[PDB]
Amino acid sequence: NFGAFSINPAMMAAAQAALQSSWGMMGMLASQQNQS
Amino acid sequence: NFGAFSINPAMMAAAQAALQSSWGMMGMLASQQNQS
Amino acid sequence: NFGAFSINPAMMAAAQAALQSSWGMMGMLASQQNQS
Amino acid sequence: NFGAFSINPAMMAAAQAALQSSWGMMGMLASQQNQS
Amino acid sequence: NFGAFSINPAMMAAAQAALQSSWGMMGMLASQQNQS
Amino acid sequence: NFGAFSINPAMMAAAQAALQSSWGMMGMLASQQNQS
Amino acid sequence: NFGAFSINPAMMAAAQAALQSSWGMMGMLASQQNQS
Amino acid sequence: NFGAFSINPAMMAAAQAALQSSWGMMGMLASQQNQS
Amino acid sequence: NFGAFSINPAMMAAAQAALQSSWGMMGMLASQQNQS
Amino acid sequence: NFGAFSINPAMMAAAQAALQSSWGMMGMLASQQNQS
Repeated sequence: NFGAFSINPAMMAAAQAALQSSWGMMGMLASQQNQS
Repeated sequence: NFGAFSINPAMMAAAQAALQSSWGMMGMLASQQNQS
Repeated sequence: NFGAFSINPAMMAAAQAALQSSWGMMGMLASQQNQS
Repeated sequence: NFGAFSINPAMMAAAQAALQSSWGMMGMLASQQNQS
Repeated sequence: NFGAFSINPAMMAAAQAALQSSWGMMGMLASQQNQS
Repeated sequence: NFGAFSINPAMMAAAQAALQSSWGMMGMLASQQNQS
Repeated sequence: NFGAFSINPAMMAAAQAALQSSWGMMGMLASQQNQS
Repeated sequence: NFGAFSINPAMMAAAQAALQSSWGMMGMLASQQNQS
Repeated sequence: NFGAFSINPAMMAAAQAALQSSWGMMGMLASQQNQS
Repeated sequence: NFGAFSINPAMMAAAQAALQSSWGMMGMLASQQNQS
């Protein structure tokens, strides 16, 4: 049903630059329940 | 039914620059229930 | 049903640059329950 | 049902650069329960 | 059901560079319970 | 500024019952950037 | 600024019952960047 | 700034009961970057 | 800044009961970068 | 900055009971990088 999901940041820092980044709590989760 | 979802920020910082970014709680989740 | 998900940041630091990054809590998780 | 998920950051540091990175709590986990 | 998941960072450090990295708590874990 | 947030589901299953539940991607995340 | 967050499900299963539950990707994460 | 976060599920199983549970990828993670 | 986080499930199994549980990938992780 | 984190499950099994539990990949990890 579902996809396939890429994550690809480019990230460049020049001469006297300052850069931060962060990622958290990302992904796939699912449930099934099947009863006679 | 569903997709496939890319995430790709470009991010550039010049000479005396300051840059921050953040990401959280992103993804796919689904449920099924199937009963006789 | 689901995908296959790549993660690939490029990351470049110039002459006097400063760069940080971080990642946490990423992946796949699922559940089944099946009862007669 | 599920994928196969690559993780591959490229990471370059120039002449007087400074770079940090981090990763934690990433993977797959699942459950089954099956009762007569 | 599941995948097979590669991890392969490239990592380059130039002349006067400084680079750190880290990884922790990554893998697969699962459970079964089966009752008559 | 913020709270403190409890999560406490009660959950009861009778004689021949069937019950599933799930939770994912829940928490707090924040950012600061402070520049002279 | 922030809280302190309890998680405490009660969970009861009767005579011939069936019950499943799950939790994933929950917690706190934050970032600082401070530049002269 | 942050809390202190308890996790304490109660969990009871009666005579012919069946019960499963699971937890994964939970905790705290943070970053600092400080540049002259 | 941060807490101190207890984990304490109670867990009871009656006469003919069946019970499973699981935990994985839980803890604290952090990073610093400090540059002149 | 951080805590001190207890883990203490209670766990009781009655007359004809069956009980399993598991824990893995739990702890603290951190990084520093400090450059002149």
